[PDB]
Amino acid sequence: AFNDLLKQVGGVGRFQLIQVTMVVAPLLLMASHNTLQNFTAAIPPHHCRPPANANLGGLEAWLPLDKQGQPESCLRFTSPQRVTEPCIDGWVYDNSTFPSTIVTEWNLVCSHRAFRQLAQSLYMVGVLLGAMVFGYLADRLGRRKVLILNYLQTAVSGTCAAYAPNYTVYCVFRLLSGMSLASIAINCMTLNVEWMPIHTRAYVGTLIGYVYSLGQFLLAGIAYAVPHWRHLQLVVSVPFFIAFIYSWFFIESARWYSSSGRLDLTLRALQRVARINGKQEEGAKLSIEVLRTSLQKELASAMELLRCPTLRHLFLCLSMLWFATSFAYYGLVMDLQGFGVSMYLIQVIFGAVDLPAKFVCFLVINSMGRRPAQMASLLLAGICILVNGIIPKSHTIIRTSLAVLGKGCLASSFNCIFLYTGELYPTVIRQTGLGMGSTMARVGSIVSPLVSMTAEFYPSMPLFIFGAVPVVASAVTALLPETLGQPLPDTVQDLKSRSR
Ligand SMILES: CCCN(CCC)S(=O)(=O)c1ccc(C(=O)O)cc1
Repeated sequence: AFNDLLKQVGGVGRFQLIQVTMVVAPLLLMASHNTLQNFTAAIPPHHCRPPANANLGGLEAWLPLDKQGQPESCLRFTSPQRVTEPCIDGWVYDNSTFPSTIVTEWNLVCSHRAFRQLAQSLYMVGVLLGAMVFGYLADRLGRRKVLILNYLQTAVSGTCAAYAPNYTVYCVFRLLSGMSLASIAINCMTLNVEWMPIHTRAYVGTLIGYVYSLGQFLLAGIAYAVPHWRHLQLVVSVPFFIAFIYSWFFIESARWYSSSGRLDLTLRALQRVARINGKQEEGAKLSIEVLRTSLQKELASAMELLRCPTLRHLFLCLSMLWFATSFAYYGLVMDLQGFGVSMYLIQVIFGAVDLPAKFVCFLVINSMGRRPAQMASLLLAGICILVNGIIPKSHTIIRTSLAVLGKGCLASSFNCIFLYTGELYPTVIRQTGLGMGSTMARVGSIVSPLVSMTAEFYPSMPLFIFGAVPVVASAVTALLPETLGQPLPDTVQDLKSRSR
C-alpha cells in the first residue's frame, strides 16, 4: 500500500510542507487571473466626442440627456442646441478612477460592448481547453514537467496579453494564459495528493479553497495600486516567471511513476524525500523488489456515466449542480460595478465572506447533512440573486448585502458540491466523476459571460437567468441521496443496494 511507503519515508514531513506550499503559491494569483476583467475591462462613464471642426453652446449642447439626467453614452445631436447620431468621432472616457482599460483602449462600448464579455468567455474557453488538453498531457509527461511548462506559458501569455497591440491578439493570449492556469490548479491538487497520506487529503482540498479565497484579497490590493490595465495584466503575470525558476526543483509524484511502469524512478523519488525528511535509514532500506511487493495490489471509462442507468441519474443531477453553481458564481463575481460601491471594496468583501461561508458549510454539512446543505446554499443563492434584480439600483447597501450573501452561498455550494461528489460516485468512477463535474463548472463559466450579453436589450434579463438556474438546481438536489453517515460505495452494485 502506497500509504505505507509514504508513512515509512516520513509521512507529513518537511518535504511535504515545502512542496505543498510551493505548489499552492500560484493559487493566490489564480483568482486574480480568473477575475482580472473586473479591473482591466472596467467601463468608465463615456459620451460622444463632439465634432473636431465644431467649436466647444458647449459640450452640453452636443449630448442628449437620458431619463436620469446623464448624457447619452453613444448619441449626439447632429447640430448644436433634434437629430441624434452615433459616436462617429469616438468617445470621451472619464479617467478619474480608471486611467485606461481595454474598454477605453479599443472602444468596446455600445455597439461593440459585447466584445468585453466575449474576451471573458474566450478566456474561460481556454480554461476548459486547458483542463482537457493538459489533463491528458500530465498523464504522459508527468505532473512536474507539465507544471514547469504551465508556469512559463502563463508568464509568457500574461505578459503578451499586456502588450497586445489589438483586441484579437489580447483574446488569443488571454485564451492561452487560461489554458495553463486551468491545469495549474488541476495539477496543484493532483501533485499534492499523490505526495500526501490518504488521511490528509481533505486538508489539501480545504487548503486549496482557502488559498483561492485569500487570492481575492490580493487582487483588490494589486488592482488598487496598479490601475492601468496594461500594467495590471503584466504585474499579475511576471510572478509566474519566478515560479518557473524554482519549479525545476520539484519532485515528481511517486504514484505516477509507478503507474508508468518505472519503479527505479519511483524508488529514487521515495529515497530522495526520506533524505529530506531525515529518514535516510528507512530510505536506504527501500529497494526495487520491496516496491514491487508493496505496490502489486495497487497496480471505469467516462462513457460509463451515460451507459449505466443508475450512474446516469447521478451524472445528470450532479452536472446541473456543478453547472448552476459556476454559472451563477461567475455571473455575480464578474458584475462588481453595478452595486454603487467602490469596486475594490466589493472585491475585498467578496473574498472576506468566503471564510465564514465555508466555515458555516462545514457546520451544516456535519449537522444536517450534505443534501440539506446543498439545497440551502443553492436555493438561498438563487433567491438572493433574484431579489437583487427586483430591487432598484438606488438601494446600494441592500443590493450589496444580497450580492455578498449570494456570493457566500455560492462559495458555500462550491465547497459542498466538491465533498458531495466524492461521496456519491463509487470508487471505480470517483475520479472520472469529479473531473466531469469540474468540466461542467467550466462550461457554466463559459456560458455566463454570454448570458451577460443579453443586458443589451433587457437589462434585468441576466440577473433573472443567473438567479433562476440555482433555484432549479436546488430542486434537482432532492433526487440525490443523502450520504452523511453512510459507507462509501465501491462498485455499481453498492449504488443499487443503497437505493433499494
Ligand atoms: C471546479 C472548479 C471551480 N471553478 C470554476 C472553473 C471555471 S474555480 O474558478 O476554480 C473556483 C471558484 C470558487 C471556489 C471557492 O470559493 O470555493 C473554488 C474554485
